[PDB]
Amino acid sequence: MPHAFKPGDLVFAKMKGYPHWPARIDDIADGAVKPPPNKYPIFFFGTHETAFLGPKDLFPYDKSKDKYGKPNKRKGFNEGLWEIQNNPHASYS
Repeated sequence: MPHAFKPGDLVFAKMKGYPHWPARIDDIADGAVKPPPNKYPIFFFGTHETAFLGPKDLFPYDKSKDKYGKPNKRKGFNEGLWEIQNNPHASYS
């Protein structure tokens, strides 16, 4: 059975106006700004952007890759697909 989301989990993350996007749940670094309650820090592959999202916007990667893991015209998306598949846990600092 599923657990709660934890840092390291790979997802497709949905934001208004964007396709479901390859992403991961990030750790909060010591001394770094925490997310609001019930939100997780989402790191977006390819763009390397962070946003704060709740579970309704987070789709587990394995279950969803067949639907959402296809090339997309949007800036950074295809890079993002490579990242999530090839080195999802690397530093992209």
